[PDB]
Amino acid sequence: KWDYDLRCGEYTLNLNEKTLIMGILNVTPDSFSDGGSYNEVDAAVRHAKEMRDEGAHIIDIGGESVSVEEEIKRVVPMIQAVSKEVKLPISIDTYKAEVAKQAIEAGAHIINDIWGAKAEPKIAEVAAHYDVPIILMHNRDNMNYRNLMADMIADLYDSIKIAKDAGVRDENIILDPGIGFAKTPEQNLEAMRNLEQLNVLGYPVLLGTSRKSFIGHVLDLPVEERLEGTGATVCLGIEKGCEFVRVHDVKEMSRMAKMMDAMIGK
Amino acid sequence: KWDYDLRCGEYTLNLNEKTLIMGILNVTPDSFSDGGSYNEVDAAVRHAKEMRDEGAHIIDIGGESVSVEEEIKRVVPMIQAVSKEVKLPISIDTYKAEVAKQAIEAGAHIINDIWGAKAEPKIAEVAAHYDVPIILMHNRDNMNYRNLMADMIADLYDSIKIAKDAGVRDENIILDPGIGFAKTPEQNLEAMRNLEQLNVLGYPVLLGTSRKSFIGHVLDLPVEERLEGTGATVCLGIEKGCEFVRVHDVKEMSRMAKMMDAMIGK
Ligand SMILES: Nc1nc2ncc(COP(=O)(O)OP(=O)(O)O)nc2c(=O)[nH]1
Ligand SMILES: Nc1nc2ncc(COP(=O)(O)OP(=O)(O)O)nc2c(=O)[nH]1
Repeated sequence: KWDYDLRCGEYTLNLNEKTLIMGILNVTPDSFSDGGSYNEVDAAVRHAKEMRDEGAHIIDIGGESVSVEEEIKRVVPMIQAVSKEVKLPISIDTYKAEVAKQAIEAGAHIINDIWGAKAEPKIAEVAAHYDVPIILMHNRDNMNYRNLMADMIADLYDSIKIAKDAGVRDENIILDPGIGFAKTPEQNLEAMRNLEQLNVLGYPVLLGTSRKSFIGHVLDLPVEERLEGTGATVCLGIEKGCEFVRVHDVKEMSRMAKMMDAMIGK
Repeated sequence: KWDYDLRCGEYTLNLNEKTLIMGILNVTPDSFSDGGSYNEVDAAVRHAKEMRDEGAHIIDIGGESVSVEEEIKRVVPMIQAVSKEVKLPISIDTYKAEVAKQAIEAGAHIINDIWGAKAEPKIAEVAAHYDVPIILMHNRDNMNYRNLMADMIADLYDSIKIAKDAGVRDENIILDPGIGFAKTPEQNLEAMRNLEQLNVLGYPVLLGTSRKSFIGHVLDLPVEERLEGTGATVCLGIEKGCEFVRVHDVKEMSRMAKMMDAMIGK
């Protein structure tokens, strides 16, 4: 079904054997430090290691959940430590070109842009240069949709044209519906319900619903009681053709993904 | 979508608002007793109560996991205690006509037959008389299929004709693919993968995959580590149109069902 693999420097991800699990890295920053200090980076490394043992195929690393020069000093040491100590592709969760650049020099393999190259188009130029996969997430500054899905796909196309114009190859493009961004709770559900529509664009899709507020809205449960809700969204995502899921609870979701895969015949 | 409700005596189950959760009752029998004793029945009642609090809509009660007169002395006291103390429809997990009869006299509302009225055709006569819903599960004494799904549906039809010939009304018929019965691990997965085919028969479908061995075969995990695997099967079942799921882990599955429902628009 996918006639290429996702090339990631020293690592290679097959898109046909299994749903790939992207594990969300904890990055609790030390008050009292610029970045680089031992407690932050060690806890970050130990967590990456956990997730690798629990079935993660990618470790996703952020610098904000804030000043570009600040964000780089936080995230660079983490990428360096994790990439040396954990044999797994790292994605860098940024929408900033300079952050993406340093993150890749530091060892990051994949760019993860929640603004789909619309916040900082040069990020696509960075991606094109280092020849790395980039995730283009659906996002916008408003919820004024005429037709949710039609508009998401349009909006996603606008991200693709920016990526391609800057030289990004189709094989390095991943799409993401951006669940939990620029969407009402009911719109998030509608997108989940129609996620298979994204497949017509011809690119691998990553789904990120982990613990997000729309699960809370449905279940009336707080962030730490959302594991069954998240699992449902992962399952439905995989039945609808997603190639990756981005999740906090790697052990649990790994298992649900693995059972879904066997059922749907991936 | 369903133009009737499932009538169950004093209780009424809507088939359109939500996936209905059937909770599997613990029925650890006392060595040293015929049935009726306080420790068995109390633990059974306390468990029914738990499941009711965790989101169950039906309590399913068995007498074997053994002598018909023996099976009745175990199960009758349980039905009597649970039905008085827990305001929920009870189904009786038996393929024996006499057991089904006493269970209903004792307070049971729904018959649950893992042999789909083929082991004891008179069970359909019982069902017809008390005018109660009966679950006809797919089952057979061999795994020699020509075409798994085609044959299951055929086999299910043979159960329906027996139910109808004995006077059972369409509205009281529920079907169940019998996952984990007369099926190799790979056949169980194939059935999951094609469960929506059962919908053409026009009856509500109950799915029972809880902790079953085919999840173990996929995940290489023992019975008590199968919650994420079960959840996956429930999710995929609900996406494929199931009206009920029969589960041990009522709290967790209730939540996954509830999130699936919101996503698929039930
Ligand atoms: N590609 C992609 N990246 C993302 N980054 C952040 C969040 C949400 O961030 P937040 O809820 O602040 O924390 P966490 O990163 O733990 O989800 N969601 C996505 C997503 O769905 N897709
Ligand atoms: N309608 C229906 N009834 C059933 N009864 C027993 C079991 C399997 O029984 P077992 O694994 O012995 O124990 P448990 O009853 O806890 O599943 N599965 C079904 C099922 O899938 N559907």
